[PDB]
Amino acid sequence: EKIKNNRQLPYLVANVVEVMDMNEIEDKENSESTTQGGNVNLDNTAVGKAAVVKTSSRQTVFLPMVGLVDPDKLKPNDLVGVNKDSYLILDTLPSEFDSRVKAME
Amino acid sequence: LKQIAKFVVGLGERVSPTDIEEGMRVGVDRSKYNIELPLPPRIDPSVTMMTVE
Repeated sequence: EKIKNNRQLPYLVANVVEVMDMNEIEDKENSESTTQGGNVNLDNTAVGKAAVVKTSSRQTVFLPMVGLVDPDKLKPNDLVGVNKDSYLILDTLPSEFDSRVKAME
Repeated sequence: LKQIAKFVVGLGERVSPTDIEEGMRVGVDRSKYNIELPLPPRIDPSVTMMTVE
């Protein structure tokens, strides 16, 4: 029911700079892919399956992604929607190309 | 957009999917981008528009 309140249009377009692919659980001494001596690294360890997306406002944001969109989809350079209000990957958009190219088909 | 920022927009109420063509210039609402009205394509005539007799 709440999924249907978010899904409303319009929303921002992005592409994925790099999927980090840190390990969300792998220890409780960290909370990342990285393992290192010493417990309690506070909220520096809090990066898991994560998307750095670059928007079409030509800025770069990090966020911890929405698992609706899997990171088995995301590769560098895929079109993604991102909600404008708070940058969250709302969905995946099918990759498309210039309107002039589309006319050639 | 012309300033450069892409948005995925919905469907207006003065328009149908049949009137929306691809490459076509369209008015979007500046309050919340949404296609309102299809607008004659091409911004390029201006030195092919003043040589019509």
